[PDB]
Amino acid sequence: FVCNENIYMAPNAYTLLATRMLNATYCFQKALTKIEKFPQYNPQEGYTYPKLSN
Amino acid sequence: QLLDVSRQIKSYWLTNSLSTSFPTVDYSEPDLEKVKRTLTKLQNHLLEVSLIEP
Repeated sequence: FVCNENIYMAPNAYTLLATRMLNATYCFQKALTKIEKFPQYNPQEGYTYPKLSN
Repeated sequence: QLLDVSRQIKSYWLTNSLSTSFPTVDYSEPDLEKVKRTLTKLQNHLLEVSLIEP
Protein backbone atom coordinates (compact mmCIF):
# COMPACT_ATOMS: atom_id res chain seq x y z
CA PHE A 1 0.00 0.00 0.00
CA VAL A 2 1.12 3.53 -0.73
CA CYS A 3 2.21 4.71 2.70
CA ASN A 4 3.45 7.78 0.81
CA GLU A 5 7.17 7.60 -0.04
CA ASN A 6 6.87 4.16 1.58
CA ILE A 7 5.01 0.93 0.84
CA TYR A 8 4.59 -1.88 3.32
CA MET A 9 3.56 -5.48 3.73
CA ALA A 10 0.36 -5.71 5.78
CA PRO A 11 1.04 -7.15 9.27
CA ASN A 12 -0.74 -10.16 10.72
CA ALA A 13 -3.25 -9.34 13.42
CA TYR A 14 -1.74 -12.23 15.35
CA THR A 15 1.67 -10.56 15.29
CA LEU A 16 0.57 -7.42 17.08
CA LEU A 17 -1.75 -9.49 19.26
CA ALA A 18 1.17 -11.62 20.34
CA THR A 19 3.04 -8.39 20.93
CA ARG A 20 0.28 -7.30 23.28
CA MET A 21 0.04 -10.63 25.05
CA LEU A 22 3.79 -10.85 25.47
CA ASN A 23 4.22 -7.28 26.63
CA ALA A 24 1.31 -7.53 29.06
CA THR A 25 2.33 -10.78 30.65
CA TYR A 26 5.80 -9.26 30.66
CA CYS A 27 4.39 -6.42 32.71
CA PHE A 28 2.95 -9.02 35.05
CA GLN A 29 6.21 -10.89 35.38
CA LYS A 30 8.09 -7.61 35.67
CA ALA A 31 5.68 -6.68 38.42
CA LEU A 32 6.85 -9.92 39.98
CA THR A 33 10.48 -8.95 39.35
CA LYS A 34 12.00 -5.95 41.09
CA ILE A 35 9.06 -5.73 43.50
CA GLU A 36 8.30 -9.14 44.98
CA LYS A 37 9.60 -10.60 48.22
CA PHE A 38 9.88 -7.26 49.95
CA PRO A 39 6.84 -7.94 52.11
CA GLN A 40 8.49 -10.85 53.93
CA TYR A 41 5.90 -13.14 55.53
CA ASN A 42 5.52 -14.04 59.19
CA PRO A 43 2.84 -16.07 60.97
CA GLN A 44 3.10 -13.43 63.69
CA GLU A 45 4.56 -10.20 62.29
CA GLY A 46 2.91 -10.79 58.92
CA TYR A 47 4.36 -9.13 55.83
CA THR A 48 7.28 -6.83 56.63
CA TYR A 49 8.63 -3.68 54.99
CA PRO A 50 12.24 -2.89 56.00
CA LYS A 51 13.59 0.67 55.68
CA LEU A 52 16.47 2.91 56.71
CA SER A 53 13.50 4.92 57.88
CA ASN A 54 9.88 3.87 57.53
CA GLN B 1 -1.50 -19.79 54.99
CA LEU B 2 -0.69 -23.14 56.53
CA LEU B 3 1.64 -21.35 58.91
CA ASP B 4 -1.31 -19.14 59.73
CA VAL B 5 -3.71 -21.98 60.42
CA SER B 6 -0.97 -23.75 62.34
CA ARG B 7 -0.45 -20.77 64.60
CA GLN B 8 -4.20 -20.68 65.01
CA ILE B 9 -4.34 -24.30 66.10
CA LYS B 10 -1.46 -23.52 68.45
CA SER B 11 -3.61 -20.85 70.03
CA TYR B 12 -6.53 -23.22 70.30
CA TRP B 13 -4.47 -25.85 72.08
CA LEU B 14 -3.12 -23.18 74.35
CA THR B 15 -6.22 -21.10 75.01
CA ASN B 16 -7.39 -23.71 77.52
CA SER B 17 -7.71 -22.60 81.14
CA LEU B 18 -4.97 -23.37 83.66
CA SER B 19 -5.98 -26.41 85.69
CA THR B 20 -5.79 -24.47 88.96
CA SER B 21 -3.84 -21.73 90.62
CA PHE B 22 -0.22 -22.52 89.77
CA PRO B 23 2.93 -22.43 91.95
CA THR B 24 5.06 -19.30 92.27
CA VAL B 25 6.62 -18.34 95.60
CA ASP B 26 5.08 -19.41 98.91
CA TYR B 27 8.50 -19.69 100.51
CA SER B 28 9.22 -18.72 104.12
CA GLU B 29 6.05 -18.46 106.18
CA PRO B 30 5.73 -15.12 108.06
CA ASP B 31 5.98 -14.94 111.85
CA LEU B 32 2.65 -14.92 113.66
CA GLU B 33 4.13 -13.18 116.66
CA LYS B 34 6.20 -10.26 115.40
CA VAL B 35 2.96 -9.27 113.73
CA LYS B 36 1.25 -9.43 117.10
CA ARG B 37 3.99 -7.37 118.71
CA THR B 38 3.67 -4.72 116.05
CA LEU B 39 -0.11 -4.65 116.42
CA THR B 40 -0.34 -4.72 120.19
CA LYS B 41 2.79 -2.88 121.29
CA LEU B 42 2.61 -0.14 118.69
CA GLN B 43 -1.03 0.22 119.67
CA ASN B 44 -0.11 -0.35 123.32
CA HIS B 45 2.57 2.30 122.99
CA LEU B 46 2.31 4.82 125.81
CA LEU B 47 -0.38 2.87 127.70
CA GLU B 48 -0.69 1.72 131.32
CA VAL B 49 -1.74 -1.87 130.68
CA SER B 50 -2.52 -3.84 133.84
CA LEU B 51 -1.91 -7.20 132.17
CA ILE B 52 -5.11 -9.23 131.94
CA GLU B 53 -6.49 -9.59 135.49
CA PRO B 54 -9.05 -12.24 136.54
